[PDB]
Amino acid sequence: SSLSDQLAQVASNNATVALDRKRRQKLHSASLIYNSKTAATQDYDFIFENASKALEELSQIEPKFAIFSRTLFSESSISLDRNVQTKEEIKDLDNAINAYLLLASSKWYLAPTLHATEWLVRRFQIHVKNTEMLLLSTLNYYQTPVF
Amino acid sequence: SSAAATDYLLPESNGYLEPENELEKTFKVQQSEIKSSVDVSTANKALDLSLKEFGPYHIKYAKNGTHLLITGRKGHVASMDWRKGQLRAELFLNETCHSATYLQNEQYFAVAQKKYTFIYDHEGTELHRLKQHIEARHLDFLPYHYLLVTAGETGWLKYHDVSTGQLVSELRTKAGPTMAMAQNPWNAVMHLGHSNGTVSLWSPSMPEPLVKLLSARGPVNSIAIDRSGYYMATTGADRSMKIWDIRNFKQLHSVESLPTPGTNVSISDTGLLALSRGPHVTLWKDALKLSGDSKPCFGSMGGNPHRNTPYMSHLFAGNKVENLGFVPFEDLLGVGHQTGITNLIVPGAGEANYDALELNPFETKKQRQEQEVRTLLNKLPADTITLDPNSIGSVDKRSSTIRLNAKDL
Amino acid sequence: TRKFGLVKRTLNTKKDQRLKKNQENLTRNIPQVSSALFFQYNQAIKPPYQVLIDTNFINFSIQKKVDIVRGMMDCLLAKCNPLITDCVMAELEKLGPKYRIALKLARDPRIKRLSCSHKGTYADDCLVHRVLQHKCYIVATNDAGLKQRIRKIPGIPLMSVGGHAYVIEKLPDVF
Amino acid sequence: VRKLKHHEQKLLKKVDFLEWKQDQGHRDTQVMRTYHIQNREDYHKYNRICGDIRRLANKLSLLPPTDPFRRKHEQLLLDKLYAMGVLTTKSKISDLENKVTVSAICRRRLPVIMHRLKMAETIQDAVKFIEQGHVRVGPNLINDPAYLVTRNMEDYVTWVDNSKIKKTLLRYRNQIDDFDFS
Amino acid sequence: LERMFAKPFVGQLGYGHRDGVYAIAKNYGSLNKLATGSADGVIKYWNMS
RNA sequence: CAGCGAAGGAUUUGGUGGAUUACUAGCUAAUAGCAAUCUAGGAAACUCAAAGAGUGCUAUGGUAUGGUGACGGAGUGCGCUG
Ligand SMILES: [Zn+2]
Repeated sequence: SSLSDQLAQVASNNATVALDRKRRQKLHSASLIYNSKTAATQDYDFIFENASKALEELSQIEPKFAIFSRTLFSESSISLDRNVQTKEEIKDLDNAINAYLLLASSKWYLAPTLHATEWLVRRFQIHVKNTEMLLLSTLNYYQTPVF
Repeated sequence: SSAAATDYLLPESNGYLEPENELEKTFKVQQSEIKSSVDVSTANKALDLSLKEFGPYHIKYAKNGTHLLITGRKGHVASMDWRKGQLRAELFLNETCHSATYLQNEQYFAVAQKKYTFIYDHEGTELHRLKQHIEARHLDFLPYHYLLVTAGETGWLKYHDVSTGQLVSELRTKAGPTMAMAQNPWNAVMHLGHSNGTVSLWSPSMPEPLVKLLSARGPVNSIAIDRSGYYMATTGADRSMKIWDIRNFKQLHSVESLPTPGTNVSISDTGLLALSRGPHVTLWKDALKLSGDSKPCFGSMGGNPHRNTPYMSHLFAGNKVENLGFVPFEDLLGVGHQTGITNLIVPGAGEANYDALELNPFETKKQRQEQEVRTLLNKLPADTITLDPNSIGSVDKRSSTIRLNAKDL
Repeated sequence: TRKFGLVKRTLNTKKDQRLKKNQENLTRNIPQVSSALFFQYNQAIKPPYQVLIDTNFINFSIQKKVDIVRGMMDCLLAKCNPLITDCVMAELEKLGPKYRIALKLARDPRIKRLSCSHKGTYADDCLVHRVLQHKCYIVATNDAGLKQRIRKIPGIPLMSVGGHAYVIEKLPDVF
Repeated sequence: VRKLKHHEQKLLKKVDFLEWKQDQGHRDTQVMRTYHIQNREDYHKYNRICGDIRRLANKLSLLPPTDPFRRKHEQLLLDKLYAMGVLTTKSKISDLENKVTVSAICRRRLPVIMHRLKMAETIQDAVKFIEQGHVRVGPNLINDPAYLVTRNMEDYVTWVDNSKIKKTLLRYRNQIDDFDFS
Repeated sequence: LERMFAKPFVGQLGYGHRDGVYAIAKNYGSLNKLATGSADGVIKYWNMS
């Protein structure tokens, strides 16, 4: 194989790491609520606090989201970076993300689940890391703007 | 005192690996075991390019570890961002290239071709063909002085100012072709190794070498200098690694009778010593120290704690490695060999806390532009290169040490 | 499946804008002739005249012993306002301490003075520009080059020290 | 590199990353962009020839004007440089410093005489055609563009037969014979 | 940079005097006021702003 | 249409494998070990770069917090202002 092929492989491996400001902007402007110019200027604290509000709304609708408030939506997860822990911690949080996605697959018609999984999109990069489970979970909604 | 209190403010910690048992030796720890034990970002930094058809690949990293410059022996020179997947020059110069280096950036690089040294821009267009630098085999850039230094099969050492464009110095080595070449990062003098077993320390002011050391017998295969400018490891072709004090010119260690001649040495920013003897790469920790208990051994005869066994080793079983280079601010060792590039996760092997206004691994396009203009503005003249850097504020070593009050005149 | 006529890419000095000689990557303006003018008459100027002096006119005035305002008055038979621009004054000051008499005869409260707004002290450029802008000025000069410039631009009367009094040429109402 | 400020233009003026003193105005680059030379070092292997003929013309000027060795060798050199068509006439030996040019020894190359006699229509397409292998000088095919010609062989620069662009121009002028297989 | 930035002349004030300035006095309480007198007996008070 | 004509026919293309020289096995410190181990012109764009110009943003240390028990707070006395 060729050098550009092997480098496309290392780009696909390092897809989520922000190695300068321009890649961080292009990578953090990928939101599910806001457009790119607002989404690039938002913080982690802002999107976390309104995603925690939306998870409280989603949890009082369906009470199986409270353990996701315990682990995936806690305040240690504001500073938890995805691509800094090993493969075993990665598989732990990726089956956490799979649990959240196949729990909240049914709830996709009501905006608290959009504002709640906004934080999985922007903190844990599940649109590019945990992407097969995201497509498979929301496959039903294909005539809808959320898909 | 206040400058030394900054070690609280230092963000990161250095890496390591520690045995935690007496059965668990450290040189028998495998690279797949490291890649399982460390995180996904570092495991993805440990790249491997299998480029089989062109020759053994001389490796080179930019001075922040952002860009990689490989040269095949046949013609294949590629400058790339090895940690994204972005290459920005892939040019096949069908004559035998030997070496390359970046100049002050990823934006220009100099390659040493069949005879002439060429200089290429960021995307690979040829900027310059140097009519001097007749047969280079070793290029190295002096970044604070903006000088491309060139040595090779001719017995000549040439310093070329990259900014003005002007050949600063031509010096007769007078000792045949230059077998090895390294730069002291401390004081920017060039240690060249000849076929006499002689290292000579050179400056572009004096047409004679500043110092001539008798390192080895036979020729001198490789030289590496610490970034503190204190120790120098030279491998000769007489199967002899030798650790040298640079400042006082004592010989610290003499590891004679290596099993096969060490073809490369390198010294990391945290003082590891990476020797390479063909298929084998072997790294020692704390080998550049004064005491005889820091002499690098290969085994500990009966479990002696006062024997510096290898910190880690690796075997490139197919091939013979071309050169070694540590990745600057990361825990990796990039070795270029016959079938391309391999990074090795060496945990003790990089400055965890860089300074971001000397040279920044996260630097942007605007920061590159302004830092280029600012370092160009504070470029040091080539005459200020002395054996010690602190000798350009002083008075003459003539001109009597007491100032004179005109009564005594 | 390579390409034919393959070359090594070098830089193009004719094309590359990264180098300096290739850093060079409509509304007309025809200024109307002045409404102060007939064909070459300058029908609009009327006494009290105002006269722009320069340095060799002052030097020739003192060398011929003519007063400035009285020489102007008995040349034109009208009331004159003489004007020293700051560049003419700069030129007289730069002439040194040999020309102290000329400088402190130009320092005269009867000689009013303009304020030129440009860099440098080239009085010929300043006088030519401010006279071809406005056409309400007499130019008193003795430079041959400035005399040729002024008498080539139309509608501008020219005064000059000739003999033992001032003469005036392109003013068609002197008697 | 940054289009420096004014205290910048003044503080360092001789800095120029693009064009140095020893580039000689990039005349090698300029003339190989003109006559479209494939690889590097052709310019300097012509410039060595120019320097050698001006050096030996200098030492033929050195020798006294009466000996037949000198006069036979300068007329022999002048006739050989006419015979390879570097010159256009057999004039003065002062033309062996005024008129020998690395330009003219590039003018005798095979793509540029092809553009000269309108066989191609640009020198780039000439190098296209002779890398694709269509032309010949006399019997033998020419593959490399570095084959410059002599004064006799500007008459037998012709394509090969079965060259299909020759067949397209024959069927353009509909003189296309096919008994001669092209 | 100092030897190229050395542009010390601010400007002359007014039109000067007629006969050369032989006396000057600043006032020690206001920043910009200046009195000057020449050889022909004229004195002037100046706003230096 | 005729003709050809077996649960279909034609064109184009991506990937991989085998040949493109005449087949004596991998590694290493090699008379042997190991192999589980050596060690004790044009078009497109969420494309990639190189530069230029303008605009936006409190863009705010004229010499940086009220305080290394060397300190702070309270009160008194001196000082200061009208
Ligand atoms: Zn003026």
